[PDB]
Amino acid sequence: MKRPSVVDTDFERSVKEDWKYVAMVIDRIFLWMFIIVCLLGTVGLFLPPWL
Amino acid sequence: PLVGKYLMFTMVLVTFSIVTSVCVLNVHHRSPTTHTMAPWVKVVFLEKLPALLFMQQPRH
Repeated sequence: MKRPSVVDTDFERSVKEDWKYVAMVIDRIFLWMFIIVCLLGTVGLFLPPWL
Repeated sequence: PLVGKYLMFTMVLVTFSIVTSVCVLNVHHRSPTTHTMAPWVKVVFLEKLPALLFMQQPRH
């Protein structure tokens, strides 16, 4: 994820947008983590019985 | 039962619609300070696709 190189003069709006991006990044961490866990968990729970 | 099959197919469609609505909500709440729109996104979604769907962005 590449944040746009925007220089926002207002230090109060910029900090908010810094927070708003910190929230967005945290989501993308867990979206990747949960996607991995769900796939591994389901395959790691139902694959052996089929085989 | 045909009614049960039709309801099942409708539920699958509605789940697909939930996923699509999540994606559309993610796209909607984007600003130039957090995402950069690729040129292909422009030329597709703001020029070509709207024409096919009869939308004709006012672009005033």
